[PDB]
Parts: sequence; C-alpha cells; structure tokens
Amino acid sequence: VPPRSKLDSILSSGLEHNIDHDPLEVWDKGVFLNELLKQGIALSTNENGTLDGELVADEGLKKGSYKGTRLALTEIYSILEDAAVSHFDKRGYEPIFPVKRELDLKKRIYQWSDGTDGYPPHLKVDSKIAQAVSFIIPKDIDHENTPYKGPTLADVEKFNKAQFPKTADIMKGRNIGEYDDWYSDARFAQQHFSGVNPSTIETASQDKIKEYISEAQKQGLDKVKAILEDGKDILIQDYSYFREATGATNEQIFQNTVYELKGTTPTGKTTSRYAAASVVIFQLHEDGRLHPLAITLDYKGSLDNSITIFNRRLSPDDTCDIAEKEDWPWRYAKTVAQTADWARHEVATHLVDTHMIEEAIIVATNRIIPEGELLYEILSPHWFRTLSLNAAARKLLVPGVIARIAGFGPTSPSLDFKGNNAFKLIDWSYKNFNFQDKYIPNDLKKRGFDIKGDKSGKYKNYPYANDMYLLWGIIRNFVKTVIESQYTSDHVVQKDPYIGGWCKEIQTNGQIPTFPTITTVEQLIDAVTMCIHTASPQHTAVNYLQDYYYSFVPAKPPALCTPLPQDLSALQGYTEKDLTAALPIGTEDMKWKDWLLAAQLPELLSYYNLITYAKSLYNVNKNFNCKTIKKAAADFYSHLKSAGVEFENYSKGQTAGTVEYPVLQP
Amino acid sequence: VPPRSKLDSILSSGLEHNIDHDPLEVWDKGVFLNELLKQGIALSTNENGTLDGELVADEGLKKGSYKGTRLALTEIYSILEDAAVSHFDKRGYEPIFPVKRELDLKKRIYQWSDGTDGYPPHLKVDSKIAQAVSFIIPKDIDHENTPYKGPTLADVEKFNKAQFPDIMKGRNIGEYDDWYSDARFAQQHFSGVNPSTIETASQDKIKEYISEAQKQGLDKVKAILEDGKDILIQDYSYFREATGATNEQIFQNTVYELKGTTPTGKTTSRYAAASVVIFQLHEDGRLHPLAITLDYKGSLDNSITIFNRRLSPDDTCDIAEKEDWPWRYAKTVAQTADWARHEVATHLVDTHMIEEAIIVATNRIIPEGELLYEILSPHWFRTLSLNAAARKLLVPGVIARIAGFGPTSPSLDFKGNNAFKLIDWSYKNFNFQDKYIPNDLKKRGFDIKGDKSGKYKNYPYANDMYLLWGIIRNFVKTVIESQYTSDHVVQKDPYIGGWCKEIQTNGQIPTFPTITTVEQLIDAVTMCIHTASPQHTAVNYLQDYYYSFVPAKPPALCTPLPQDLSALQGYTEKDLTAALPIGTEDMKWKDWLLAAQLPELLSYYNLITYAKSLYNVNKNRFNCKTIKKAAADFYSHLKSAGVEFENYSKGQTAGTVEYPVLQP
Ligand SMILES: [Fe+2]
Ligand SMILES: [Fe+2]
Repeated sequence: VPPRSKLDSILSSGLEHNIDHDPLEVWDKGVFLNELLKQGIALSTNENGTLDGELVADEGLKKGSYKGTRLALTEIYSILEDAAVSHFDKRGYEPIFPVKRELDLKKRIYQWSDGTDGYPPHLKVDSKIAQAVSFIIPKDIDHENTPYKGPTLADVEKFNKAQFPKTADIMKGRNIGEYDDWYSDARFAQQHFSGVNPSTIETASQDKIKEYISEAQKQGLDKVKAILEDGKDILIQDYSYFREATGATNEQIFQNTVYELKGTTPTGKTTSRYAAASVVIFQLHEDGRLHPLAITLDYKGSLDNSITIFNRRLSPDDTCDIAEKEDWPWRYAKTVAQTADWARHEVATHLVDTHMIEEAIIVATNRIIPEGELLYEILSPHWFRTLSLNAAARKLLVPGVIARIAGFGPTSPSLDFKGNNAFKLIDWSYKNFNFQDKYIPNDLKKRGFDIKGDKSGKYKNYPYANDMYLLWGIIRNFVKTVIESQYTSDHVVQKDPYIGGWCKEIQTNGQIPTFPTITTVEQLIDAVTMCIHTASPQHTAVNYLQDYYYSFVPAKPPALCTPLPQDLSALQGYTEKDLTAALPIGTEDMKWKDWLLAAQLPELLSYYNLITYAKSLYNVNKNFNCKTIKKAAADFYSHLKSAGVEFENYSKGQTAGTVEYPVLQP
Repeated sequence: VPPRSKLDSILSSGLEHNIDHDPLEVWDKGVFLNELLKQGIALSTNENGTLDGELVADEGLKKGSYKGTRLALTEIYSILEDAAVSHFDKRGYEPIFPVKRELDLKKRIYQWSDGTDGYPPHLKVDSKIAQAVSFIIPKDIDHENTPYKGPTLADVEKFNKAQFPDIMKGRNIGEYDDWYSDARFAQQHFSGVNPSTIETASQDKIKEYISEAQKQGLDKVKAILEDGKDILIQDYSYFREATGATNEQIFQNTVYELKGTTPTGKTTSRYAAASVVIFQLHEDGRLHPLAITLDYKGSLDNSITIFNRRLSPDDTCDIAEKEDWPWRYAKTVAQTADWARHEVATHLVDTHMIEEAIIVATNRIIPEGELLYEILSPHWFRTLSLNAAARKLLVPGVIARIAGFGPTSPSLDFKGNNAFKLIDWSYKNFNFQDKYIPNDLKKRGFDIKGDKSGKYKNYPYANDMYLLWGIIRNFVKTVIESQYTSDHVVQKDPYIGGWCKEIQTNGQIPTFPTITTVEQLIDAVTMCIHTASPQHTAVNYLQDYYYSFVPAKPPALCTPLPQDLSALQGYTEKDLTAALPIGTEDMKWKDWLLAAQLPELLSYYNLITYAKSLYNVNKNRFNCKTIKKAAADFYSHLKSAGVEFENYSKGQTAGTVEYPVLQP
C-alpha cells in the first residue's frame, strides 16, 4: 500500500476524527493576532504612523461562546502583560538585559505616581485598553452547554462536575463543586482558615459579642445567648468597614448600576448589582471544627439597624429537621458573606496587601539602595517582573473586571476613578495596612491565635496558621544568618547610610508609616523577612487556590443580583428561587457575563518558588561574606524540604473530609 | 508536638537534605540577573546614562563547571531572545499588541539589510553581545565528572549513558552501543537531522569511484559500482567552491584565545573536509556505506578515498565494526561534513533565512487584510526577532567557533570568513521550486509515489513528508480556491505579480515562482508552511539526540587529515580519539560544551493547534465557512496521517531508531 494510496485514502475517505470532540485548550498566537486584526481590536494609526489614542473598530463583537470568549480574554490579557514587559524594558524600569545604573540615575527612572490614576503611590508609567477587552466580550452569547445556564442549582452543579478531567495540580483541575456539600456550614467556614483569604479572621471583640448577645435576646434564642455569654473561642470576620472605606452612611445601600455601551455612548439599558458590609460570627470547638453562629447581611452602625440571622445548628454535630441543603435563608446569608470575603480578598488581601505594598517598597529600594549593597541583592530577586505585571492590572483588572462584577460601583463604567467605591476601598485598605502587624508571629497574636504553645489541636483545621508560623521562622532563620554576615551589631545598622533614608522613603513617599524606622538587627531581619513572605508564600497562599474557590460562582460569587431582603421577616421567607435570583444563573439580567468574568478573574491572575531561589543563591556563592551566605542557602534549602513534609501533615491532620491545604508545597 | 517544637526540631537538628544531591536544573532569573551584574557581564553607561557599546567588565570568568556554564549559556541566550522580542515590539517589526498599518507604512518599517553584516537579504535592525557569552565561558573548568573527560571512547560512553533519566528527548544516540556502526551512521542520512540532501549518484562520479576502486585493487567493489544498483551519494565536495578555496588548500580554523579583547597569542586549530560518501540501498531497504573520500580536491587521484571492508549489511569480516579505526575515522569526518551542511544550509539558510526574506516581501507587498497574508502570517509568529539573536551570536559566537572552516576565530572581517561564504553560497544555490517535497524526491531519485518493493521502508522522512506535503497542499488548495477559482483571478490579482517579483529581486530568490496558475500559488503557499513548520521541525527536533554525544557527530576534527591513504589505514583508536574533542589538552573541553550546547540554544507551536485555532475563529456568522471546513478536514487528515507516520517508524528494519518527529 504505497504513500500514493495512503494520502488519497485519507483525502478521499470521510474524516476519521471530529475537530469538535477535541476542545481548543490554547491559541495559535499567530491565528489569534489575525482575528484581533480581522475584528478591528487593534490600535489605529495616522498617515505618519503615530498612535490615534482610539482603536480601529468603533463597536465591539456581536455574538460569541462562553468557552471561546473565556479563552479570548485569557489570551488578550497575556498579550497585554507581554506588552507591559517589553515597555518596562524600553523605559528601563525592568531591563531584560542587565545594565549597571548608579543610584543617582535610578532616582530619575524609578519615580512615584501622583494619585491622578486613583491608585496608591506606585511607579509612574510613560481606559483605551479596557475598551479592547469589552470588544472581546460579545453583546450576547449562545447559552446552550454553558456553566450558568441552569436554570437551577442542581443543573449548574451537574455541568460544573462534568467539566473535571477523567483519571495539588490534580486539585487545580477541579473546584469546590467536587464536594456535594460545598454549601455546608463546615465548608463555608473552613474557607476562613484554609481558603484564599485565611489571614483576616480574628477573635471577636467584647463590644461586638455584647451587640450579638443583645440581638440574640431580642429574636428569642436562649441557646445562642448562653453560648455567646460563655463566649468560648468566639471568632469574627468583620466586613462592616466597607461603609467607612467608601464613606457611605448607614442609610445608604451598596449598589453598582452597569450601563451597557454601544461602542462609546450607553444604550440606556442597565443591570444593577448589590454588595453588603457583612459580619460573620463563628465558634472554634475543642475538636478544631470552626462553626458559623451568626451573619449580619449588611451592617449599618448596629444590629438594631441591620438584618442579622443566627444558625439553626449551634454545633458541628447539632441536627435540625430542615437539612443544610434546604435552609435557603441561611444559605443566602452565607452567599452574602462570600460576596463580602470576595471583595476583601481580591482587593485588600491580594491586590493591596501583596502587590501594591510591594510595588512601593520596590520603588523605595530602587531609588534608595545601590545595586551592589547586601539588602538590594537578597531582595531584588523576589521582585522579578513584578512592576510590569502590576501595571497591566492597574490598566485593566480593577476598572475592566473587579469594578464591573462587584456590587460597589456606584456606576460601570465610571469616568471618575476617584468617587468610584472599589478605588476608595483600595485606598482605605492601603492606608489601614500595618507592615509590622502582618509579620506572621504578630499577625497570629493580634487576631488571637496561640499557634506557638497550643497542644490541644483546636488549630488542627487552620493549616495556613501552622504552615506560616513554621515557614516564617525558616525564612527569618535564613534572613538572620545572611544579615548578620554584615550586620553583627545594632551600631552597623544605625551607621549604614541607606537604611535610615530607606525606612524614611517608604514611611513618606510609599505612604507605609507602619514600615519600621530600623535601628536594631532584629528590626532589619523582620522587615527583610516580611518582604520575602509578602513577595512569595503570602502571594501564593492567597492566589494558588483562586480558581478552585471562585470558578464555581454559587460557592463564592463577587456580588448579589437582587437587593438585600428589606428586613429579617423577608429573609426567613426566602426559597431556592430567591437564592438563584441573587446568583448570576439563567439568561436574564445579563447574568451570563458576570459568571464569565467572576470565573475568568482567577485565570487572569493565575499567570518562581523558594527552593529554586535557595538552589540558585547557593550555586552562585560556591566560588558581607559569600560563604556564610552559601551556608544560609544550603540550610534554607533543607529547612524548606523538611518543613514541606510537616505542611502535608497539617493537611492530613484536618478533621474528616476537610479539603487539603497543599499550597506552600515545593 | 506543637509548631513551636516542629520549627525548633528543624532548626536544631542536622540537615535531612543535602543541597549537593539535588543538581541545579534551572535558574532563579532574579538571582542570575544579580550574578551577571555582580560579575560585570552587563552594559556600561556614561554619566548621561546612554550606552557605551562596551560591557562593564574588561575580562571574562576565571573558573567554572561544564554543568554550570552549559546552564549559564542556555539562560543568557534566552535573555537575549527576550531582548530581541521586546526590541522588535518597540521598532514595531513584530508588535506584541496588534496594530492596523497600511501597506504604504509597512514598506517604511520592513526594510532590507544591505549585506554589510555579511548575511543574505534580511530585515534591517535599528559582536558587543558575542563578548558577553565568551565572558560566561570560563578560562578553564573542573574536568572531573564531565562528559568529555575520557580519556577513551569507553570512558565517555560510560558517562554519556549515566546521564539518562519526550523519552527519546531524555537520551541521545549513545543509548545504542553500536552508534559507530555502518547501519546507524548511514541511517542518519535517511532519518537524522539532515535527511533531505542525499541523492542518486551521477554516472560521472560512479565512474570516478569505479576508476579509484580499480587502482586500490578491489574487483568486488568495482563489480558492485559497475552493476550500479541504486548507488546513492552525500556530496560535500562543493565546500571548496562555496568558500572559493583551491584544490591545493586545506580547510582550517586557528582559534585565537582572548584576554577580554586583544588575544593571548595562544591558539587552537580545527579542520573540516569537503567529504563525499557513496552508499548502496539494498532490496530489503537497509542503506549501506561503500566509500568515503575524506576531503575531495577536484578528483580521487588528488583525494584520500577509502572503501568499506563490508560490501553488504550482512557481510562479515574478521575485524569487527568497533575495531575498524580507519573506517570509523572516515565516518567521523563525513559527520563533520554533515554537521556543517546541516547546521548552515539545511537549518539556518533553507528554513530560517529563505523564510525571513519571504516574510519581508509579504509584509512590504501584501496588505494585512488579503487572504494570502492571513493564511501565511500565523506561521511566522516571533520568527524575525529570534533570527536576529542568531545573526548577532550563533554564527559568529558558536557555529564559526567550533567549525573547521575559519580561517580565524574570532574574525573582524565578516566577509572573507568561510562560514559566511558557505551561508552565502548555500543561499544562492537554494531552489524554492525544487524543495517542494514531490519535486525534491524526484530530482534526488526517489520513486516514493509508486514503489511497492519497500526499499524506502528505512526512509521515513520521505514517506512522512510525501504524505504530509499532500495533506498541507490539500488544505491550501481548499482555502486558495475559495478566492482563486481560475488562473485569471491570480493573473489580475494586484499583489501576487509584485510579490513574486519582490522576492525574486530583493529577497534574492529567483527560484521563487512568477505565479500565474492556481497550482503555482497553492505549491508556493504550501512550501512556505512546509518550510516554516514540518521542515524546521524535521531538521531541528532531534538536534540534541544526534549532536549532544559529540563522538557520534562532531562539528570539526582536532587533527589534520592523514597525509595519504597509507597513513589512514595505519590509524588506531588513539588516532580517532586524537581527532575528537576528548581529554584536557587542545582546549577540547570547550568544543564539547558548545558542540553539545548548540542544540539546546536552537531548542528554544504545532499544526494541530493551528487547525483547531483557525476552525474556532471561522465558526462565526474569500469565504470564512470554506476556510472553516479546510481547517476541520486538515485537523482530521493530520491526526489520521499521524497514525500512518508511526507505522513508517515501526516499519523500519529490526532495531532502526524511531522517526517520531512529525507527531502531533
Ligand atoms: Fe497576584
Ligand atoms: Fe531553527
């Protein structure tokens, strides 16, 4: 059977393989650049070939697929980050090829933004893009075989499960929908210990516990009152600050009216979205199961002014005639407290507390500390291509996406970047960051977690805490060794020319007054440790599981699609139809779009580990004191790997069925 | 045991894990940017902060490790390609974010180089770097537990095998104990990195060899050649003509060692030959070598020629293949020949540089909208920026270095350097139409269409490409017709005439067709894809496997050719090992590093994904639906052909190494 035939019998015959059975996983960048040109999603230019400032196409795309558009955003956003990298190379903000530059020059390159943009103090950069990403998202899409179709929970649950691959990176493949009881008190609350935002829960202030005891009396629950009065390890996740941050009064309601645009000027058609300044009360039991006791939907100064609901179950083992799955008021209350934990996570805990706090310290360090010095050499490796990425996020993620799907507004789009709430929240979260308080060891004390001395194993279900305590120590231990090699006494630090003006540059221009004025060896070691902790394990801790928790929207949605129930009465009268009405499920209210973005957001952000750092730092110092450095590395390398085992134990050590925390694994 | 203890019991206790047991596989880019700065391998700048044109450090690195330096080159070269990409973005040669630009503008951006650089016609770009890569390569390295230490074949063979853990990717030809064997040497001309240049032997040569065979006194070999049943040839004799060297000269490269800039006076010498090989393809399909002319100087009267003791795959001799040191040497020489021809002509010119020209022509001539531009430009993603980093480094910094052409390394005069003269010659004697697969196979003398004898069973490149070429042409056919239904349309098409012209003139590819027919367009467009993907892949995918075990395919000799035939036959293992880059002396450690490094540099994007992608954009409300079909058939045709490829891999005679190269 010669090649002559072999070719013909393949051309002649009907297709043996159906292209539709094989789903498109990643783009031919060349094909996709043709399509962005074909569709006029490109920069327009004059005769002389200089930029207009407008795009080629006047209007966006008409029809598309969820599947297809999800991919098209992933890609356009990658291309945008490539652009950002190539730019910061040209502007020399982050040069690709190395270049020696004297401090005196780097002050003229690394210059602060002025707040014009509506963001905190970040590197200056020498809306128009946000247009292009809208143009990618069609007017309307084919709703058949999408993950939001429903129109009921069971329907989207069935779809969600179907998308998982056949027989930590395996975890990556799926989401929380894998668990049938994702909605459960147990799994809802464990998200506050081992989720994407496990660092903001704290012990409940007497002042609040009083408020709730007082509210519990009024609703008539002697059981709940007794528990709170006893007050055995009552915890809190308090989003009440949202109002204070946005400057909204107790009589206002968080809302975002989404104006639909035909190219530039709106159609007059609008969608509305609602977020609440929720509050949650938990109890941590002797066995270590964290359990929710109360949710204030939206907190407006007091619980007299607020809609508050208490759990029917007062214990992990407590049983009620109504099953968790059918308790629609509670399930709603929990869905609200997830829209709260979405904003706090995505805005404060990720974007500010790791990315923007960082960018400031980087600018300070680049302006103040010369490329030679020890500090610069142990820090700058952890800041590889951070500035260029942070930019693509300023010019897109917040305005184009976080501002869109979130229930803050007051309007989408908003020309006024100031006066927009999201930005006011970014601004507030930035100012009320506390550099020294988010040193792990302090963090755990302030919030009320005896991780040091507890042998009771009530913290068995809090692996973030147990992992970070351990890991923080190992990083501090590495930092300690290295810093001493030059800073043997508090004098050396005090006479060091750069450290004084460095601590200053940050506290002033960086607007991080909580950053220490370092004099001691201890103070330097902590600050340097924090910077790495922030640049790696923390970013990782609050970014690695982002898809898993957020991609199944009904488990953690970004904002509500129905105004809050007007009072408690209403709330208790809620049914499945009320809960589904609040979610972005079905065709109406342009809910298809929110689902796409809300689920897309992780993939945008999920786009460089410690072991490789150590290995690399060792393999250069094999030739301050470079040998002491080398040791630091080869111990650090070991300490991590040995701690890596201890991490996987805390993951197993959680009570029956409690999902893994595999996040800080080498 | 609380976390308090768990931390203590890790700090307190002796380290459970020794960092030295875990070798460094990949760099923290941040650490490595600090080290390149620390070591002054960086661009220097004045008070005013503009570039000098010199680097910070005056001198290079003192000591390093083969392992460590191999990695440090891999990385610095990656950083260099990133730089090139970011630059072509700034200069808008290849913009990262899309931008509509009118043809009239693209003529002002996409402009031809002038030959100053010593290279053929390529995009203009708005030594200094080659300095930085030298600075990475130390003065001398620790020779202990390196793959060149030896000091004998068995020694480096034992090391080579030890390093083995996409599975194929893990290892190299050393996996086979009889890598040196007639069988495996010759199969490299059918299923190696250069399987497209072997051809049927001209009567004029077969006469020459019959004549030489008579003189040496081998009635056996004479009878075989006179009978002349499927005699093939791999003829490198053109090297002299290309470099313009006379039959009285010897190819040599005197490598001057530098202390930063000005040389130390210390030199190494390297020698290449314009070899010729004669094979016979047997009924069963085993290709078998019969003769090697070490270096061909006008005739075999002037040249050292050697005939194989074995006149057949099954033929046996009292001396084993493994101990036949003259033959093994002769074969090692004919590999230095196939190294130059491969790395220079078959890869760098025939795929990368021919391409760059057509890209420039297409960008200058055809507007971004047009059908041609849309089906072509996807196959040229980030090609121009990469091609640049190669001009500014691979040739001068590496190919020119390890190759035995010179005449000097480094050479200020880019012209007058032989490598460049060979690039130049290979470029001019390319034939766009003749390297259409179907023609290629006919000219060279391969009835792949009609042969049912299965003598071509051991030539999977041929059988795979014939099949694949057809499937690509079939896809191209469908798409082109959707706009070009008749030869008229093509003839009146404004751009095609001036496009074919732009190439034949400015691109210096006169062999590129003046297209009038539908057939002519379809072939040209097919060739461009064939060249941009399966061909580049065919002659680049196995580069590590064949080249990384240097004694199997070394880039140049480290001993002058034996003076005459007498000498050659008097060769022993010690002569063969003397020619290779093994041991400490003659700075042979360095050649091994680069020669083995070269693949990994070029190793830095398949058809299925193309099809899938082209389908998933043309699924919406020329004709886009006909396009979409073309895609969803092409998608299938590939996958179905993908099976047929793996059959030809199995279909090779016992033990003949796989050809897995065109696998989706
Ligand atoms: Fe991030
Ligand atoms: Fe290549």
